[PDB]
Amino acid sequence: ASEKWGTAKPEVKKAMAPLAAGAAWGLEQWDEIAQYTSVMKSQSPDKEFYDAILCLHRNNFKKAEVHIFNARDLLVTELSALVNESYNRAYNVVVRAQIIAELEEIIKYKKLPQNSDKRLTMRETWNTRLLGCQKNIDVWQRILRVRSLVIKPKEDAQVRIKFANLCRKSGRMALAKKVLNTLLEAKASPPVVYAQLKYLWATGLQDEALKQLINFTSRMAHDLGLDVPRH
Repeated sequence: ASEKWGTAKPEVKKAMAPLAAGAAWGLEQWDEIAQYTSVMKSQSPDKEFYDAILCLHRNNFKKAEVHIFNARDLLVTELSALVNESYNRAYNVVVRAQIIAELEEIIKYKKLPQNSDKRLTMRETWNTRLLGCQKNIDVWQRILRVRSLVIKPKEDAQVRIKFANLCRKSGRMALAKKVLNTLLEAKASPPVVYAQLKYLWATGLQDEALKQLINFTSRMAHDLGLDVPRH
């Protein structure tokens, strides 16, 4: 996408804008997202979603609420239209409503005073909601990226491996690499190490895994003892 502006007439520009904005968010630089949202169309729920994303990144707490309320105003007509059919048809509406009401309490999480007391009863809400939602790779990675936009994956690594393992059971490669490289990025985090202990055999590199797993078991045994409580 770094090579379409010369013949990019304005309607094709507006066509390509949301995909390029999503690509820019995925590659995790935000300055160009301003330009792609500037060339983005006047009224589109993808634009309100991405605008809420950039507003969260630049952590305003004044007009992000106004924009997200405008999105609340736009959604209601299609909610009314898409309620009389089956729940299997309405599940897309359900999940987009879930994520868009998830990011408002994401915004609420940015409170000032101490940020060190509500961890006991509020971090696990997303975990329970995620486990309640059925296993789809696409929506799982989408809301995982949304969560990681505000929370540190290294300290959030208690569910990243639970993403990676079922990604492998689904049987896709690119997302598996894109998860395991970030999970790895020394000589710690034994579950994080065990992730690619599983994934190298999942690829089929077994002969090199032969001595590796034996050595790994050897120095876990040496760490624990040759022959805090929960930890």
